[PDB]
Amino acid sequence: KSDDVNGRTKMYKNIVDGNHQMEPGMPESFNVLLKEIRSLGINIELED
Amino acid sequence: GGMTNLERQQILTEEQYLDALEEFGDEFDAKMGAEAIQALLKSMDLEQECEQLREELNETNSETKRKKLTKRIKLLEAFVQSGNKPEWMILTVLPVLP
Repeated sequence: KSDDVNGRTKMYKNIVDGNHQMEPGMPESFNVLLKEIRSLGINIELED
Repeated sequence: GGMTNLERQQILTEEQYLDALEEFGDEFDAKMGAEAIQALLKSMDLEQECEQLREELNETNSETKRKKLTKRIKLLEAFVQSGNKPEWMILTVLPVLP
Protein backbone atom coordinates (compact mmCIF):
# COMPACT_ATOMS: atom_id res chain seq x y z
CA LYS A 1 0.00 0.00 0.00
CA SER A 2 2.97 2.33 -0.56
CA ASP A 3 4.99 4.00 -3.33
CA ASP A 4 6.34 0.67 -4.65
CA VAL A 5 4.97 1.02 -8.18
CA ASN A 6 6.15 -2.41 -9.30
CA GLY A 7 4.63 -3.95 -6.18
CA ARG A 8 1.16 -2.40 -6.33
CA THR A 9 0.21 -3.91 -9.69
CA LYS A 10 1.83 -7.21 -8.73
CA MET A 11 -0.20 -7.42 -5.53
CA TYR A 12 -3.39 -6.43 -7.35
CA LYS A 13 -2.87 -9.19 -9.91
CA ASN A 14 -2.07 -11.65 -7.12
CA ILE A 15 -5.29 -10.79 -5.29
CA VAL A 16 -7.25 -11.12 -8.53
CA ASP A 17 -5.61 -14.53 -9.03
CA GLY A 18 -5.88 -15.25 -5.30
CA ASN A 19 -2.15 -15.59 -4.74
CA HIS A 20 -1.81 -13.84 -1.35
CA GLN A 21 1.97 -13.61 -1.74
CA MET A 22 3.85 -10.43 -0.88
CA GLU A 23 6.70 -9.15 -3.06
CA PRO A 24 8.63 -6.39 -1.26
CA GLY A 25 10.44 -4.36 -3.86
CA MET A 26 11.94 -1.20 -2.41
CA PRO A 27 10.09 2.09 -1.82
CA GLU A 28 10.53 4.94 -4.28
CA SER A 29 10.57 7.44 -1.40
CA PHE A 30 13.95 5.96 -0.47
CA ASN A 31 15.09 6.57 -4.06
CA VAL A 32 13.94 10.19 -3.76
CA LEU A 33 15.87 10.52 -0.50
CA LEU A 34 18.98 9.02 -2.10
CA LYS A 35 18.79 11.39 -5.06
CA GLU A 36 18.30 14.35 -2.72
CA ILE A 37 21.35 13.33 -0.69
CA ARG A 38 23.31 12.95 -3.92
CA SER A 39 22.07 16.38 -5.01
CA LEU A 40 24.31 17.66 -2.22
CA GLY A 41 28.05 17.20 -2.33
CA ILE A 42 27.54 13.98 -0.38
CA ASN A 43 28.67 10.47 -1.32
CA ILE A 44 26.21 7.70 -0.50
CA GLU A 45 25.60 4.27 -2.00
CA LEU A 46 24.07 0.91 -1.14
CA GLU A 47 26.52 -1.99 -0.87
CA ASP A 48 25.97 -5.75 -1.03
CA GLY B 1 56.02 32.94 2.93
CA GLY B 2 58.91 32.08 5.22
CA MET B 3 61.42 34.61 3.94
CA THR B 4 58.84 37.25 4.85
CA ASN B 5 58.30 37.87 8.56
CA LEU B 6 54.75 36.58 8.17
CA GLU B 7 53.00 33.56 9.64
CA ARG B 8 51.50 30.80 7.53
CA GLN B 9 47.94 31.62 8.65
CA GLN B 10 47.57 35.21 9.85
CA ILE B 11 44.92 37.76 8.97
CA LEU B 12 46.21 40.66 6.86
CA THR B 13 43.69 43.41 6.10
CA GLU B 14 43.37 45.06 2.70
CA GLU B 15 45.62 48.03 3.46
CA GLN B 16 47.96 45.77 5.43
CA TYR B 17 48.00 43.29 2.54
CA LEU B 18 48.78 46.08 0.09
CA ASP B 19 51.67 47.53 2.08
CA ALA B 20 53.05 44.05 2.81
CA LEU B 21 53.01 43.28 -0.92
CA GLU B 22 54.71 46.63 -1.52
CA GLU B 23 57.57 46.12 0.93
CA PHE B 24 58.10 42.34 0.88
CA GLY B 25 57.54 42.31 -2.88
CA ASP B 26 55.71 39.39 -4.49
CA GLU B 27 56.91 36.77 -2.02
CA PHE B 28 54.28 36.22 0.70
CA ASP B 29 51.48 34.81 -1.43
CA ALA B 30 47.97 35.42 -0.12
CA LYS B 31 44.39 35.06 -1.37
CA MET B 32 40.94 36.15 -0.22
CA GLY B 33 38.72 33.37 -1.58
CA ALA B 34 37.94 29.70 -1.12
CA GLU B 35 41.04 29.00 -3.22
CA ALA B 36 43.10 30.13 -0.22
CA ILE B 37 41.41 27.67 2.14
CA GLN B 38 41.69 24.91 -0.47
CA ALA B 39 45.42 25.52 -0.90
CA LEU B 40 46.04 25.69 2.85
CA LEU B 41 44.10 22.48 3.54
CA LYS B 42 45.57 20.47 0.66
CA SER B 43 49.14 21.55 1.57
CA MET B 44 49.79 19.68 4.82
CA ASP B 45 50.74 16.30 6.26
CA LEU B 46 48.10 14.66 8.44
CA GLU B 47 50.61 12.22 9.94
CA GLN B 48 53.02 14.96 11.03
CA GLU B 49 50.30 17.00 12.71
CA CYS B 50 48.94 13.87 14.40
CA GLU B 51 52.39 12.99 15.75
CA GLN B 52 52.95 16.55 16.97
CA LEU B 53 49.53 16.60 18.67
CA ARG B 54 50.25 13.26 20.34
CA GLU B 55 53.63 14.52 21.57
CA GLU B 56 52.06 17.74 22.87
CA LEU B 57 49.28 15.90 24.70
CA ASN B 58 51.75 13.41 26.19
CA GLU B 59 54.21 16.11 27.31
CA THR B 60 52.02 19.05 28.34
CA ASN B 61 49.29 18.00 30.78
CA SER B 62 46.68 20.47 32.03
CA GLU B 63 42.94 20.90 32.39
CA THR B 64 42.91 22.81 29.09
CA LYS B 65 45.86 20.93 27.56
CA ARG B 66 44.08 17.59 28.00
CA LYS B 67 41.03 18.92 26.15
CA LYS B 68 40.90 20.77 22.81
CA LEU B 69 43.69 18.45 21.64
CA THR B 70 42.38 14.89 21.97
CA LYS B 71 39.34 15.79 19.86
CA ARG B 72 41.68 17.19 17.20
CA ILE B 73 43.74 13.99 17.37
CA LYS B 74 40.59 11.91 16.90
CA LEU B 75 39.52 14.08 13.97
CA LEU B 76 42.91 13.67 12.29
CA GLU B 77 42.84 9.91 12.87
CA ALA B 78 39.32 9.62 11.45
CA PHE B 79 40.30 11.62 8.37
CA VAL B 80 43.41 9.48 7.85
CA GLN B 81 41.58 6.17 8.29
CA SER B 82 38.48 7.17 6.33
CA GLY B 83 40.74 8.14 3.43
CA ASN B 84 38.54 11.14 2.67
CA LYS B 85 40.53 13.98 1.13
CA PRO B 86 40.19 17.18 3.20
CA GLU B 87 40.25 19.24 0.00
CA TRP B 88 37.03 17.46 -0.99
CA MET B 89 35.30 19.60 1.65
CA ILE B 90 35.94 22.57 -0.65
CA LEU B 91 33.33 21.65 -3.24
CA THR B 92 34.00 22.35 -6.91
CA VAL B 93 31.20 20.88 -9.05
CA LEU B 94 27.52 21.05 -8.11
CA PRO B 95 25.10 18.14 -8.67
CA VAL B 96 21.42 18.96 -9.10
CA LEU B 97 18.19 17.10 -8.47
CA PRO B 98 16.32 15.27 -11.23
